[PDB]
Amino acid sequence: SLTADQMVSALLDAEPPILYSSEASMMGLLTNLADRELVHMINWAKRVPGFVDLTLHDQVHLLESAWLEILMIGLVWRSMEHPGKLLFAPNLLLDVEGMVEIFDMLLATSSRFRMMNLQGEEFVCLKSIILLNSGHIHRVLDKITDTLIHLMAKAGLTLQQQHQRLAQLLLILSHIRHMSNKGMEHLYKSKNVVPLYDLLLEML
Amino acid sequence: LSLTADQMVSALLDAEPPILYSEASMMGLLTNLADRELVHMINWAKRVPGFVDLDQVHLLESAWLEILMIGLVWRSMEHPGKLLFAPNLLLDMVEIFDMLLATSSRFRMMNLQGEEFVCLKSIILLNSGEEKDHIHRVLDKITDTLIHLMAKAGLTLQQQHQRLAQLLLILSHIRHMSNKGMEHL
Ligand SMILES: CC(F)(F)c1cc(F)ccc1-c1sc2cc(O)ccc2c1Oc1ccc(/C=C/C(=O)O)cc1
Ligand SMILES: CC(F)(F)c1cc(F)ccc1-c1sc2cc(O)ccc2c1Oc1ccc(/C=C/C(=O)O)cc1
Repeated sequence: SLTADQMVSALLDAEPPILYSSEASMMGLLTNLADRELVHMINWAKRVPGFVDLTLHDQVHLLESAWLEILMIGLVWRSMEHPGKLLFAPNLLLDVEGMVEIFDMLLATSSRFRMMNLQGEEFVCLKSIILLNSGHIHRVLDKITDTLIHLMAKAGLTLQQQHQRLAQLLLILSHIRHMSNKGMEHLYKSKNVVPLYDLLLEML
Repeated sequence: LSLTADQMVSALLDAEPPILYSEASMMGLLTNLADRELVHMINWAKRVPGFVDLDQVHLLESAWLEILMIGLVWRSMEHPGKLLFAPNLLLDMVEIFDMLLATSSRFRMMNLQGEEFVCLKSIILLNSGEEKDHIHRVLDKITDTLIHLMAKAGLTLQQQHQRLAQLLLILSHIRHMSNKGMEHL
C-alpha cells in the first residue's frame, strides 16, 4: 500500500549496521563476521515490507535460500569505492585455497556497480529483490520494480534508459546467485554459522 | 546494433534450432540428445545479432546448460508434471527435475510468448560471462525488443516494466538450476 517514496524510505530505515571483526585466522574472522551479520539480516528482513505478513515457514525458506547473496550484495556495495579490494568490514579490507575465483568474481561485481554508478536507493531495492526472489510475493516484487523505475524517472533517465538500467540491474543478480552457489560449494565440509531457522526462531 | 525490434525478433526467430528426438538407459539417451543439441546451439549463437563479432567459446561454456534448460522448460510448458526432452522422450536429481517443473509452471503462469522466449535465450548467452561494452549495448537492445514486444501485446508502461522484471528474475533461477545441474553431472 506504500508509495514509491514511502517504500524506499522504509528500506533505507531497515538498513543493517556496518560490523567490525593465516588461512584459519582470516576464515575464523569471515565465519564470525557473517554469523553476527546474520542476526542483523533477520531484523532487516522483517523491516522489509511484506516479509512479516508471510508465515514463519516462508520467512525461513527465503532467508535460507538468500543469506549468502544478501551478504555478497552488501559486501560488493561497501567495497565499491575501494577498487582491487573487498571491504568485508572497515577493519577487514582484503585483496586460502579455492576462494580465489570467488573473491575475483566479488571484485568484478563491485567494479560493475561503480562503473554503472549504483545508488544507495537502488541498492536497498535490489537486496530486497534477492530476499523475496530466492524462493503476494509477486505483488511486492512488482512494487519494488515500480519503486526502482520511479527512482530512475526522478533521476532524469529517459523511458528507454529506465527499462535498460532496470534490466542491467536485474541481470547482475544472476551473477550474485552464481557467486552464492560457488561459495556454498566451496565452504561446504561442515557449517559453523548457525542455521537461520535456529536464529529466526530464537529471535521471536 | 543498427537493427530494429521487429528486425531483432524475426532475426532470432529465424535462428531457432530444430526440435530433436531420442537409469544408464535414461542418462545415455539424455547425453546423446544434449550432444546433438550443442551443435545446433553453437550454430544458433552465430546468428545472435552481435555474437559473431568476437570469447564466443567461453560464453557457450557458461550458458550451454542454461540454454538447454530454458529450451526444455519452454517445450515442456503445456506438459505439467512431465518434462519433454524430445517428443519421443517425455519423463515425469529429483531436485533439479522439480526445479525444472516449477520454472515451466511459471512460464505457463506468465503466458510467456515464443517471441519473448528467444530474447531470454539471447540474454542468457550474452550475460553468462571496448569489446566489453559491445555485449552491454546488445543486451540494452534485446531489452528494447522485449519492451516493444510487450508494447505490441497491449500492456501498459507499468505492466511492461513489471513483466520485464518478472522474466529477468527467472534467469537468476535458471542460473541456479544450471549450477546445481553441474554439480550433479
Ligand atoms: C571471497 C569471499 F571471502 F568473499 C567468500 C568466499 C566464499 F567461498 C564464500 C563466502 C565468501 C564471503 S562473502 C561475505 C560477506 C560478508 O559480509 C561477510 C563474510 C563473507 C564471506 O566469507 C564467509 C562467509 C560465510 C562463512 C561461513 C562458514 C561456516 O558456516 O562455517 C565463512 C566465510
Ligand atoms: C534431470 C535432467 F535430465 F534434466 C538434468 C539434470 C542435471 F543435473 C543436469 C542436466 C540435466 C539436463 S537438462 C537437459 C536439456 C536437454 O535439452 C537435453 C538434456 C538435458 C539434461 O541432461 C544431461 C545434460 C548433459 C549431460 C552430459 C553428460 C556427460 O558429459 O557425460 C547429461 C545429461
